[PDB]
Amino acid sequence: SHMFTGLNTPHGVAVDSAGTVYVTDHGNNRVVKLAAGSNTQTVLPFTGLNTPSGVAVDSAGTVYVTDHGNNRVVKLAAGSNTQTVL
Amino acid sequence: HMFTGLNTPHGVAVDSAGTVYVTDHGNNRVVKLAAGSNTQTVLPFTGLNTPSGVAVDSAGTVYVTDHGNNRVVKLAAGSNTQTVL
Amino acid sequence: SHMFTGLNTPHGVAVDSAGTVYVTDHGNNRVVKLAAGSNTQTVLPFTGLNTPSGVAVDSAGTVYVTDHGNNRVVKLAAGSNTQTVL
Ligand SMILES: [Co+2]
Repeated sequence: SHMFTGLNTPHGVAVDSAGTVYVTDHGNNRVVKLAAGSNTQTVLPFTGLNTPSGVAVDSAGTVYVTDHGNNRVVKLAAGSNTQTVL
Repeated sequence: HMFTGLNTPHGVAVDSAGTVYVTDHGNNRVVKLAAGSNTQTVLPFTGLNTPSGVAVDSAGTVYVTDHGNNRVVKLAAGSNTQTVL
Repeated sequence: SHMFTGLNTPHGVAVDSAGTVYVTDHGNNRVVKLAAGSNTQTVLPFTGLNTPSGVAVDSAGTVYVTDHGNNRVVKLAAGSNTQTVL
């Protein structure tokens, strides 16, 4: 048959001009960043995510997330605390 | 919304100008949105099946994993005709 | 299939300053790259991958890949090919 198929939602990783690494985390519905040096994982203040699939970071440090399960793209303008929906 | 009509987005990339590129997996297409734009453009890729990853180089060429077709395609800036890698 | 070959359900793509294209060849548990105007794909020396997904590359040529679904991020250091878990 193959009556049931499903796709695995993608996992994203991105690295900014300074080597800081940004990762989607499906199980905790969050996006985290890891500055190399400090042994600290920062949870970024995105909200209400459902299975973030992709992350990118522009020159200005702005972070963008494909929020797969909510059919949208969210961003966090660098040192803004409020998420915009694109 | 400002991106409009997305279904199950798989991937996002951002170019040096802050233009945002998105794989719209559920609709088999790739869309883009300039930094702080109202309007979105659909890129002229063709015959995609569940596009997934997207990247953009410093020349503005857009690369996409055509996950359902096991291939990678690319589109030069302002081109209408993709190349398969 | 022109120059990439034998891909199965690929996920992430990334491109470096040299225009080298990196593809997470998800279905084959490997990461492949294609140098500008080369006709030969290179399988990077990651080991122990399983359903990898996202891929990024920094200016230094370090490659990061999401791996074992949600479990981890693997970093391949340029030159040494030392693999570390982020
Ligand atoms: Co989807």
